[PDB]
Amino acid sequence: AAIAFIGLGQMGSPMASNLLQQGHQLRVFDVNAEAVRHLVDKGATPAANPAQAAKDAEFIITMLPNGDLVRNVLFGENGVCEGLSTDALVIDMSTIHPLQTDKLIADMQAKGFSMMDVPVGRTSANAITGTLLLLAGGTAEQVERATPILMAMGSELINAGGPGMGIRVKLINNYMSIALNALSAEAAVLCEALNLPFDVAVKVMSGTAAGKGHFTTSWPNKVLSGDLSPAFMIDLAHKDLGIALDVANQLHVPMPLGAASREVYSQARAAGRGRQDWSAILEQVRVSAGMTAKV
Amino acid sequence: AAIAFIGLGQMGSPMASNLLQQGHQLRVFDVNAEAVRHLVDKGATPAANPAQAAKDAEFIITMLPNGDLVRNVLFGENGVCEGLSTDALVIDMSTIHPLQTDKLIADMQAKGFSMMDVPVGRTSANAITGTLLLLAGGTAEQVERATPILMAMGSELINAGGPGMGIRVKLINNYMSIALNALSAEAAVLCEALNLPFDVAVKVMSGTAAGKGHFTTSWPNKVLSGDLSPAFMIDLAHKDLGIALDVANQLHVPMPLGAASREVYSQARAAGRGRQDWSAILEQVRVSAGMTAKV
Amino acid sequence: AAIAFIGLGQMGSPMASNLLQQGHQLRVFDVNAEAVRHLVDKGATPAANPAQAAKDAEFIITMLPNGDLVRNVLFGENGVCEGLSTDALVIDMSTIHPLQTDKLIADMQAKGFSMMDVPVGRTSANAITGTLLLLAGGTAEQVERATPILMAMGSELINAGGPGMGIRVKLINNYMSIALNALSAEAAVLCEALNLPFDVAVKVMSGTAAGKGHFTTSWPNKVLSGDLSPAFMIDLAHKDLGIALDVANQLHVPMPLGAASREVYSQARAAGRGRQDWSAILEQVRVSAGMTAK
Amino acid sequence: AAIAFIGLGQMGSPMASNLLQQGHQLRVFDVNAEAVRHLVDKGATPAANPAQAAKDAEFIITMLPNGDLVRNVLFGENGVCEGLSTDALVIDMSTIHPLQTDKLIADMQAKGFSMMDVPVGRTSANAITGTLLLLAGGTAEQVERATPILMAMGSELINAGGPGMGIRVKLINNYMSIALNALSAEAAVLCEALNLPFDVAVKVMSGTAAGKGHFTTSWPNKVLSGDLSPAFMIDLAHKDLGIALDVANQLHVPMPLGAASREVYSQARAAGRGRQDWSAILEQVRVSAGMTAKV
Repeated sequence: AAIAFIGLGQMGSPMASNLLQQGHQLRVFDVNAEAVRHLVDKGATPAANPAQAAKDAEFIITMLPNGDLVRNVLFGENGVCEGLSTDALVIDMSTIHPLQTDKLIADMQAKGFSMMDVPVGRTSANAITGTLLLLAGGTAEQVERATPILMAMGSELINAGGPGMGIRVKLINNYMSIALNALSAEAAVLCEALNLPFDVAVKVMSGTAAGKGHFTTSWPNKVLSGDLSPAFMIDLAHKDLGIALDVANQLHVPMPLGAASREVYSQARAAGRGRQDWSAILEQVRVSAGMTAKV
Repeated sequence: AAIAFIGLGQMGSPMASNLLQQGHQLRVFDVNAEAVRHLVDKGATPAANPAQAAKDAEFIITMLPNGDLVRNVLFGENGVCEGLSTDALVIDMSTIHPLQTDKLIADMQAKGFSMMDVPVGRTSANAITGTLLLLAGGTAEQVERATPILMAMGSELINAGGPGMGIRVKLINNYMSIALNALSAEAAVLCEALNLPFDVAVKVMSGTAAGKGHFTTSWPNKVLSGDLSPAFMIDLAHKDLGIALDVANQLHVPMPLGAASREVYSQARAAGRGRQDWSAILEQVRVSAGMTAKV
Repeated sequence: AAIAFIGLGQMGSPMASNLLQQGHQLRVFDVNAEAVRHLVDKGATPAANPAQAAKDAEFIITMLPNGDLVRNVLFGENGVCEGLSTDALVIDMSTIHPLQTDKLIADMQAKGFSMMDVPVGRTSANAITGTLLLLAGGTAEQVERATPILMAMGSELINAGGPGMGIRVKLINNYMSIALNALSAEAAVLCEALNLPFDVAVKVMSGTAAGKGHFTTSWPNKVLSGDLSPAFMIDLAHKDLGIALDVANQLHVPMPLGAASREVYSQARAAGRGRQDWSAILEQVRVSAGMTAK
Repeated sequence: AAIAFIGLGQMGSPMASNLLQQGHQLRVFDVNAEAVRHLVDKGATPAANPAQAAKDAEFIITMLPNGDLVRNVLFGENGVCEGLSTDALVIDMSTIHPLQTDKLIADMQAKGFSMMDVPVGRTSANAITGTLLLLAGGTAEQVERATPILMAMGSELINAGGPGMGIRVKLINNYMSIALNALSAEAAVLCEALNLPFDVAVKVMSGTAAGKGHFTTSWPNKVLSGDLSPAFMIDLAHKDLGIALDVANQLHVPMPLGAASREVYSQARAAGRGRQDWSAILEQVRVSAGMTAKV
């Protein structure tokens, strides 16, 4: 197919490279002329701007650092919209604000253009080997049309379930992993301060929610089944957090996420949940967010 | 064997019950006379106080709510120490402050008595079926001697690798799981606010550090190998957290752990780590705790 | 003077109203037709868009909700720049991102136009009576030129000392007051949970840094003089926070700012500051922010 | 008067010294022999233990680091209670847990002894000059009886309004001042990172709640009068916090208290308070603590 590829960064370059290997004709653009030259050496045609990249393209892929740059490439001076056919499909593979993705898709549809969000999981090493995780937003029809192109860049495609759902699931995933890293560090540094070999902690945690997560362990048969009868009471969880923070403060291990988490359990106790299962923290956060209680 | 069991609460009662089933002779004590009566009906001998429970016992188990109650049962009026043989082994299976465990073990050794820490993972349902996770502190010799008794109450034993290491690994495990629950709730409620079905997010997160944890995914070949060359740069992780918090604040989903986590990544960027792998957050927290940089 | 006023919200409407009262000729624009009509009834000339508002104006005031809207009104379709004289002075009185203010001022200077930041302190009640606090950014020349106009809308002018310094001081002020409100609430609710009448706590706190602030009490003769010898050691402050959080957690009073503050003191103790004066927390935060130690 | 003084630390030594200057006869005790020697040189009589210090004393003052040490000095081996007259008055000037103060006062009353809590504000420099703030707990009768003694050590007495109210107001004061210091540092460092001279910020803040506090400015005529009609809406305050956090994160100034504060305003918005006065944050925190809404 005729493809325009805008954004030849650490992810974009290997993604574009895999499309060339699968026999697509690429017109490429990036602000960095050396990055363009590298794709031209692999068989891409250079374009002077996004509009020229888009001219006669069936698929327009953007892979850019943020939503302001995506908007500028699509709607700015010499933007994709100046070169775009109404039969073409724009695929934004960028990680940007989901409400910016919604507004770009709406603004494209107002001009008779089709756009879908397919951000990716895994890092540039996986981009090189075409083993990215494709988080495919867009309509079922758009995902079906894009899939042959997308499978050149990734090895696994997840149906995110609609326009803007790809960037939403990417954002939930990255929010959880990035925050989890800071909490993981607190546990590991407290472990070191207590002179406990980390491998012993990892062995224990690999067998509990500590290492496996709550989503598929503690939650399914309790809060997610509407059952808050306790396996492990909020009062006990709150007590154990207080012990961890007592130790951390005696050993000068700063634990901001632990300190914040205890005040969440304290709010749950103030709301009368002390004898509920620890999975009831999900319902407490829903109520704090103004949502209707499910249990 | 001849066993004393002190503490017949939601965990202790079924633990004591399993020891009776395996043919041990138990002398039991608790402040609740009905809890004692229930074990006496199953063939336990009652004790008037901990000293009487301990008399002629080879193994003395405590399962109590906190370190002050363990100290009072061991060292107080009619305490275990008044009835204890120097050949006997005290096993505290309580979840208490680890520096309190160390001081109890030291105070016992000063009187020529042997004591180890074997707190347990999993909840009272597992206590009933003898499927607790045994977190065995103590010397190699103590863990070897206690193992046949402990396997009556649990189905898996982890050798924590020394006196006080059992209570340490229990505290690290519970700190991590209890705080993780609060973070998991933030991610799940943001997911709901963005109209993304939870199961779709869990399917994606099950394949990344979000669902699998950093301990065995992102950390081993980076920070834990002394390599902070980036797979995923701190600058990008910090930017994505900012987007998550922007969305949460627009949708009034309070995310205190996320908000705290972004200020940790901000401090990492201030310390010059913006171009390092996200696993460098472990080193940042070590430095914040006054530890010497490893990388 | 000939003034354009863009933004007739809860602050903008009474500010524009005070300029009319002091005899200025105003050309007004807002997207809300009722807000424009209210100013027209007081003697303003309506303009169809920002460009037309700016035409023949000596001073162009913007009072808008955020920096994206200020940029759109200045640089967008029918924007101020299409009607602006190089002799005119643009005054943004909005509370927006300070780095956006810097970029707007620079973008205006690149087109030969003059722009200054004069955000305002105090509320719409003060906007009605012309008793706002004027937080005047801009060059000394711009502040001098604007002052006669600004004194129609405010009763007190602070010269913030340069382009972008007005929005900076407004942001520092509001950051501190808005966050302080959340901490004040934690202290007041813990007070109630301990069955202590609030008036007793306020009487005590009015005599200490609790009620008077650290900026002019504990800091000047210690950290701000480069003296970290202790009047009140970080170790003691950290211990007392632990007691407060123990009580709050027993009484189920959630104290997230207190919980966060103890982990800041914990980091100071990790950095070897436990025997330093509590004012050394400022130096700890500077180091955490990557600044050169004092 | 005949006074026993137990605790000759950085605060206790100068407090005892001022009682000597005002012509009282002191029996002093501390485990630190250098501190005792210094007071003996100023005319104090040394005592071997608290019981001997208390013998024939009308007033017994304790100034100790924590509630366990106060309990040990009053009720332990050779404790004050062994030397105490029922006509004497015990004054604990320590900063300890208020529920420990309550239990000490109750335990003393059970033995027919009278005890009040009079902790102090201001630092050791003020202790030297007798210019401490006296935070007088106790009954009206106890405060009246103690006042002549207390005015030797402090220049201002506040009647806290009952037994245990002195330690409560000391804890509220120190909680607020100690946490405020950390918030003050965030504002001052953000100021420096923006290249704004700090003196300009202090001049502005001295005229607003930023420098004067909310307790006597924004609160009295709004939330404390049951009026949540907005002078400054929660929505606007929340927006401005988001701008401050955006700037802090771009300039890598870590602002954990600011980050936490924005999630409190976010919870207020979730509870429907966005168009309420910012003083409604007090009501939000009361509701989060399980208290009945007032307004």
